[PDB]
Amino acid sequence: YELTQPPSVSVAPGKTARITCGGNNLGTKSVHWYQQKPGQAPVNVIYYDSDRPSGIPERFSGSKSGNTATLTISRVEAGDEADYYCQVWDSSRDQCVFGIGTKVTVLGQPKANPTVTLFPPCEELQANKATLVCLISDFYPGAVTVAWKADSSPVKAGVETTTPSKQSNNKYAASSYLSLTPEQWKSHRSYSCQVTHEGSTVEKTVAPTE
Amino acid sequence: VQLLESGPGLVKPSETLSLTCTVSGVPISRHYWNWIRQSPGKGLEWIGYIFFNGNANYNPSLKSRVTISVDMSKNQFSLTLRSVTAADTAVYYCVREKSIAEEDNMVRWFDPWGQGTLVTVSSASTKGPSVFPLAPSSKSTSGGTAALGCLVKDYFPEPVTVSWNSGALTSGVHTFPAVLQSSGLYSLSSVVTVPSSSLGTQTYICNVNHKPSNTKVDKRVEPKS
Repeated sequence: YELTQPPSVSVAPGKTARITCGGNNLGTKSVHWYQQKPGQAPVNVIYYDSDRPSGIPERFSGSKSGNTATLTISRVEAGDEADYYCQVWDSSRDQCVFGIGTKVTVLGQPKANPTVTLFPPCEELQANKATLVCLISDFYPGAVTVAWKADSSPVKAGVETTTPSKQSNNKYAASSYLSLTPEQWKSHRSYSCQVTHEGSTVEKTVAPTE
Repeated sequence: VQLLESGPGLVKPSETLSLTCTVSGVPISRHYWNWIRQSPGKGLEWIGYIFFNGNANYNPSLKSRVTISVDMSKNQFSLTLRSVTAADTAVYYCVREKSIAEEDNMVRWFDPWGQGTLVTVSSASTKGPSVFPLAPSSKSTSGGTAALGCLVKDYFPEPVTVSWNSGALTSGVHTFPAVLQSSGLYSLSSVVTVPSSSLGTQTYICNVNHKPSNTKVDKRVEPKS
């Protein structure tokens, strides 16, 4: 037995999200739905086709056709972004079956400009390493570019940048790291992290001084 | 009802993965208990169920390698998965099965779920982290807010968890995805954004746990200011 789910569903804030699950004679099987937010364990949000667990907002409702099940999220909030999984039990084989999951993305949230913080290495130098850390906080949409400079020269070697991660307040964060030797760190008068977001740039500069 | 997974985060290829779930709030004899896993970036995969009278069934793909069992005296149930390979790297969830006795078909679903345990199958050895403060510098405050953080370097396998002030500080906290380095070790950062006025009157401590290596670090982050 197999459960079909769309891979992606995009919905504007305040609108209604519909996640469909299709399977053979689904009409004769009870269907259950789980929400998995980033970095968290799943949570049951609908069981027995349409029953809502205690503590689950009434914005979540479950319905059933003969061949499909639908999880409907009304008045969607940014916090409802998650992967949603349908589940049934195949009584013939005594097997649990999950759908492949649907990623719900809430698009068109309001623009939010990043806050940039640059941390110089201090105690790390004594471990014979030097990592400059450039933290990029509280931005939307979740797309940034980072450029590093030593004095005025661009630096690409030793740079690693994470993919923007969603924060608990539904904005994005990202981090970028520049790896230097301790002697290299002391050999320049300044370093800069330049973050480009939505056509605007923020630049932070730090000088050796521990 | 609370479910608490436990067990090694690292298993060598061809060895046996063993995990245990400790159940509190209900008798282990009252419910069917299931294991689920999720390979990183992938969907949920059912492993099997157990009931204390011995009733069990399993994913047919896993049936020849897997056993689930109950320990009545400790209110625990366990997963045993033999001859593991990298295909078994996954987050493993213990769950309580709920059911409604409707005669025609089976009404069986999962609530609640444990937090999950990441098990990495690898011949590489465990490596504990080194933690460095990301201290607010003399120039790093941004208006009315200040960020500070902890850099957690060079550990294996995942995960590390970071809390702040023993969990009393949660607003503005963000722990980033770990970076897998060319060395094969992971590093990550954790930050918290706080009112700039609090740097002069509030202690900030990042609590770093790396269970695979049994390492705990409580690192004070002292503003330079």
